[PDB]
Amino acid sequence: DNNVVECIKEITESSRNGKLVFFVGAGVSTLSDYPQWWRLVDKYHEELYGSSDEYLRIPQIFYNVKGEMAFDGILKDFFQVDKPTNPIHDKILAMNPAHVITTAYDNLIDTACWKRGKYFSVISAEEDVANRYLLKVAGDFRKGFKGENVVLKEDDYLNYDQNYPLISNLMKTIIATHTIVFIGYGLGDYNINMLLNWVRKLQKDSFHKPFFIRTDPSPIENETLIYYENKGLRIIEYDYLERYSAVMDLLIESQENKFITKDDEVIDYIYGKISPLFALQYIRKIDLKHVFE
Amino acid sequence: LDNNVVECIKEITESSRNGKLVFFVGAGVSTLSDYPQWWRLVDKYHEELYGSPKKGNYSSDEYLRIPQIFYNVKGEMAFDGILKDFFQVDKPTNPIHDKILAMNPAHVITTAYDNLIDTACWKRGKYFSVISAEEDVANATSSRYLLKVAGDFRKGFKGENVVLKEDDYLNYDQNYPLISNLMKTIIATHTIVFIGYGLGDYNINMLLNWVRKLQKDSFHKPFFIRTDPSPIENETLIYYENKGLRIIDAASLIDSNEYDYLERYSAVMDLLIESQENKFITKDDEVIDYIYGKISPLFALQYIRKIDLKHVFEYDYHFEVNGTVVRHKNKGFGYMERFFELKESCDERSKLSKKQYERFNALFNFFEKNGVICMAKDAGTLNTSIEINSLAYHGKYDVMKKFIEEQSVSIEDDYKKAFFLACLGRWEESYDLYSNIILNSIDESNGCVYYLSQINRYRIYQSITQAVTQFNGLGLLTFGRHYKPFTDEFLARIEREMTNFNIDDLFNGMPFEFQKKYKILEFLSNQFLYDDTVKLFELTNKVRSEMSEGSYSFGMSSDIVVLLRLYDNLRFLYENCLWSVSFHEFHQYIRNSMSLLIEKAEYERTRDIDELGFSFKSGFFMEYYDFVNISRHFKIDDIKNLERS
Amino acid sequence: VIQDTADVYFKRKSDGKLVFTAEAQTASFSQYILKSEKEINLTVKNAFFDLEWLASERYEVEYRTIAYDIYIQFPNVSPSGEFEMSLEEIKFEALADTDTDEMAVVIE
Amino acid sequence: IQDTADVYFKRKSDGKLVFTAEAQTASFSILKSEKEINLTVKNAFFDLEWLASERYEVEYRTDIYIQFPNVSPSGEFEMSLENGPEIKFEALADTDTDEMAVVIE
Repeated sequence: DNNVVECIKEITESSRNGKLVFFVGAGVSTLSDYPQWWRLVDKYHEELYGSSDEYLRIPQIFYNVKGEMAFDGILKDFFQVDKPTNPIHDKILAMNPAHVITTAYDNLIDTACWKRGKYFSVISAEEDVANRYLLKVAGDFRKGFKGENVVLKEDDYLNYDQNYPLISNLMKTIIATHTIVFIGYGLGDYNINMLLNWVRKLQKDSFHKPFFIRTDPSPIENETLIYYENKGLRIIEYDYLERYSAVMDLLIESQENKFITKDDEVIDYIYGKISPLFALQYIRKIDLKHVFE
Repeated sequence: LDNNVVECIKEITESSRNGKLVFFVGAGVSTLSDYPQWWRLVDKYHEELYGSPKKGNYSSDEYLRIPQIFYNVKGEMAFDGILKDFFQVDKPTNPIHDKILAMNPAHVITTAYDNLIDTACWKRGKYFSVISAEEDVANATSSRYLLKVAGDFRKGFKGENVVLKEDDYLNYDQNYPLISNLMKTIIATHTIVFIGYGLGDYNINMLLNWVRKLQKDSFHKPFFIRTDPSPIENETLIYYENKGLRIIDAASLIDSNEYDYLERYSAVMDLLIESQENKFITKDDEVIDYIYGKISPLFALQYIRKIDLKHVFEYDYHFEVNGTVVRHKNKGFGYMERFFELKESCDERSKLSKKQYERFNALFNFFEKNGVICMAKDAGTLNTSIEINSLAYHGKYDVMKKFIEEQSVSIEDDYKKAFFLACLGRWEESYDLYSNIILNSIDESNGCVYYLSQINRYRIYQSITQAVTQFNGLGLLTFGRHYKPFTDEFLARIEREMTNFNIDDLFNGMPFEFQKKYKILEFLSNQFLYDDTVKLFELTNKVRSEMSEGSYSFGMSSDIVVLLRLYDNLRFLYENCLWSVSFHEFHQYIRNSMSLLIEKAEYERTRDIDELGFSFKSGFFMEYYDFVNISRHFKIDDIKNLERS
Repeated sequence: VIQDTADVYFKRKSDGKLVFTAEAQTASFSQYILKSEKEINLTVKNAFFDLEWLASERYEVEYRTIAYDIYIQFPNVSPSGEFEMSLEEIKFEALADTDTDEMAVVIE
Repeated sequence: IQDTADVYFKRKSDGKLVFTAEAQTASFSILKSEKEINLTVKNAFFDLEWLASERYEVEYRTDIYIQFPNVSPSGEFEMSLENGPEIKFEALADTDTDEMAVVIE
């Protein structure tokens, strides 16, 4: 797919120019193995008795009836596990991400980033921007295992404008100012793409069509393709690790020698290489070592 | 002078050397540049509309009433005609733009229709991405942004490029959303310093109250320099503090006329330009607390060269290898001289807090540990002192085996054991220990050990790689066997682990405050000993030049400089446990230095004696340290040439 | 007259098998029963090793150039190994047998 | 018996000191004898009230005194890009009063 090739070109150039930001969803946590939220949804379904509306309303009744202490206890036993990292994190860091946006409440990506030498700044609460940015748009359990520290109900999404104004504002700033690649997005954050639709109404032609890695096991249908044309997302199931590594090997490796086969094209390639040196009047032989890597 | 203004200056200077400061410029710099003003354009609109400018009675209503009347009555083509007539002239800029840009803003946000600031940005040398329209954010190349609220005339002289009408401000929410989002992001993230207005940009002031009502005291209080020559109503100043504004009056510094505000526009900013921390430090307890806060985070090391010390103190003093101090760029208070004056008198040592007094004694122990002895004028004779505490230096191999086998508790002791394990051939095991040291020191509140472990990990990766490539080739010819002591598992693991791993990013890799406290450690960041080999080479030229004829190196002589630089570099590399002592170029450095010292000894013992030599011995004596330096870093042919010479 | 760019073939006394091929850059000759010691040293670049040979020991050196057909043979040699390491060349020395102490063969 | 010496450079039209410094390096070289001495000397401070040809004289002290009344300064041009002070002067020799070795022990 030539769309994938042009995605690789733009993302590599954005990495070399600092214009690349990777969006993280939740499936990368499954790539290094983690407890899954819908199992806790089914736990609440069994516990409360004795739809997407129900996905937060059943926790809302659970907070209203069973109380906050049951939420604290059942979040403690579900979010105290420890796991290692996956090489998908290492390939993301090999693609050198400027910022990290995610909703998954595990900081294993932070430990993987500190396995690399670079430093990111954790931004979860409101006071974090006052002091490379790790944007936890859903928060995490750094301060405590409290329900208010993260998002748990519909009313969190209702009050998200006043609860986290600066997080969403600088999130939109990063969305505008950099090329965005959406990995791990399981097509659940419909408010995010609705805000993207509003930004698409703001932007029109300057909207860059940022690329969303779908990788649903079915091939993309015609109505779905027209939908992603409406939504401006170029498109990139138990073998998600293999398919993501297969795409990102072609992304990272980025061989010029793949386009070096015929004698005619490489003449134009070298002419593109020594294009600006016609302006200067003399060069050195050792400086040619800095041309061709 | 007011001390709150002093700490405001301190806050913006630390933001400036952090690089997180952004200047907002209003419309005052157009008045300084003799640009055509807006109110006389309103007067022009008033005379064309009403058929007379009359008295005018130009008020805040008439600022936002008259061009609306111009638009609906006289159409839009006469607007373009007046805009061509009045905003076509050009003029060179002021020094004010240069001293605004001299504080190195990350981004610059403006509200003036001209383009003098962009021309000054090109004059400064750097490039800033000009963001004047909503389409400009898409092709935003540089990370340094020129943000533009009022637009400019680069898109022609149409009405859509400009924004002056009130309904444009009404539609401004949908007209420039992303510009507003950029503005809110910059004022949230960076410290913003306000200039160029007369407290009348009330829509922007309501935006300031909007971020105030959205962030409270977590929002940093922005700074504005009041350029009105009258005395400031202090109740309104406190009200602006209640609004969350830190205003500094120009008239508080100096006041004359009203048109001299341009000079005032220089003067306070001139006070910003030469603003030095040691300028305001006027008492001795402030001196010892300042040098504690400037030095005492460097307690974690073992040995540091004296020539590195000039990186700490902004090259205000020269710290030479003998241990003396020379004033070089220190233009404020003589705080190092006052420090040694405090060291002179025990009575002055009593006139201090005893916490500060034991801090003074701890820093005294540090300076005697690094051998800093007085200024050049204060000191007289000096002694060459040699001390190495390294176990690997003296070759206590079995003692190193026992210490490796001993109990490992401290991560600093773990780093020392990893250096021993690298020095005792357990290279993959030492790499594993380095990786576990990094994993333990993920959040251990000192990145110094992290920096050293990363550097040694990269060097031992390259050492293992070059060793396995030399094992692949002629080692088979030498031994009659491939004899490979390694397997590809950790080779592939370190290959993927060191993929795209540069070295110069590592100094950028640490946080901002680590850079601001440990810029002295930049030496470790691929050109090891490059400048030191340059200094060795030029001193080699000087030594052979004075060797070629009769000379009398009075007092300090270059062999002392060579010997002290050698022993200083050797002690700093060995004592802090850096693996790079194994490498070949350092051996070449030791070879050149020791050969020059030996040749100096031969020329001293063999030279003729004239009357001044009779009017004025000092033969070189070899030491056990010299025997170690001979044995570690030489090759048989070179010492055969030393026999020949 | 000699173009002074010779080429070296490095062989082994067993089978006459070629070990590698290179070109030399530095060579150093230095010093009743008259006793005189002479020493030879050779330095070549990164050679062309033979993968066929990948599938102590005595080796020999031949050293060929043109003078206008001048060939040099050293029958007994040792490639002394020097392990080094750095950031970001093969040296030989002679061997003189105790049976017939001969070192240099010249074919003109 | 010590080694470190202070140098004093003055002008013999008023006997007034021009600058003082520390010694760094000497340079030596009916028949005729050809010897020439040139001196290099490190950083110094000049005379402030001097700011308001001639002959010049140099004194060395370390008591041991080495003086000579026939010197001329040679300030060679330098061009350093790092930046962040050297004084070079040579001896002179007239005809009738050729005398350059004043010593006090």
